[PDB]
Amino acid sequence: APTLISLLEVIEPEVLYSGYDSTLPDTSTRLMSTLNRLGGRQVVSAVKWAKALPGFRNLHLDDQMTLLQYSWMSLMAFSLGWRSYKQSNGNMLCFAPDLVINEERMQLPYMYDQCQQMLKISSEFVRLQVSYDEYLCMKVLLLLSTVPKDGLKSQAVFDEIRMTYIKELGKAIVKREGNSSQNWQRFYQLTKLLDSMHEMVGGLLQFCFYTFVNKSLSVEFPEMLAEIISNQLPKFKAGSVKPLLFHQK
Amino acid sequence: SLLKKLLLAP
Ligand SMILES: C[C@]12C=CC(=O)C=C1CC[C@@H]1[C@@H]2[C@@H](O)C[C@@]2(C)[C@H]1CC[C@]2(O)C(=O)CO
Repeated sequence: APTLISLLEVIEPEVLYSGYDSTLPDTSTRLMSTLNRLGGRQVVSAVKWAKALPGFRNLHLDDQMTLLQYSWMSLMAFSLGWRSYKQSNGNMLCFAPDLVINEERMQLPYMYDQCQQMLKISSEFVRLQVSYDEYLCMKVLLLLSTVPKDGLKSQAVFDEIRMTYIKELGKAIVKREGNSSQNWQRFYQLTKLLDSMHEMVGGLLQFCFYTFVNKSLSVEFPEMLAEIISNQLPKFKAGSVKPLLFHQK
Repeated sequence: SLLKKLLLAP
């Protein structure tokens, strides 16, 4: 009998290549535009993943769009943290197999601070020694952890899906452990990490919003990312969105 | 909408 976790493993997309061009000397604008082109393709991959995620299709189409538009940066930064953890133990930002940022390219304008923020996310995977299955369940919960303050169209369906994957995270914890000496402590630590992701990616999202709206900086965005940000941005800046937290603020 | 198109596509 197939398990939900076994299905999360098989639907996880393969990692994308950048195609970045060595030949041009690096500039902050060129690098950020290259990263946004990669991000747009990773978001397309994430939409295909969400369509395959058991239960997601049960949601009203408008809620499917809301959840992807609200959570895309959390999904992308979490997966970047995982790749950087597995490929470098959190020492380098492993955007793609052909695009690694190490401390010496972080020195371009605007790159250092955002790169430190991305590395902190990877540093949490190292600190907690997160297992693949724990990561996969947590990543689903990120898709389900930012919602409109005034609710979703299919709220009861959403509540069912979210509780289902909360229990799946518990199952992933029990599989990681040899027995149960610290299953609650582990669940506490991982839900504290999920809660912290809202703040840990907030600076990335605000910088994304600035580079999107400030045409002066000449940072390019691909079409589907631009459409998503143009919808997400007014809702976030107006304070009409809320995180679903496990623990008291 | 590109996102909507993708969600509806096979
Ligand atoms: C999704 C993305 C691309 C590929 C990847 O593996 C992970 C992520 C997370 C961080 C994103 C990044 C790019 O899109 C560029 C972004 C938005 C960046 C945060 C600030 C940023 O550098 C920027 O705002 C440049 O305009």
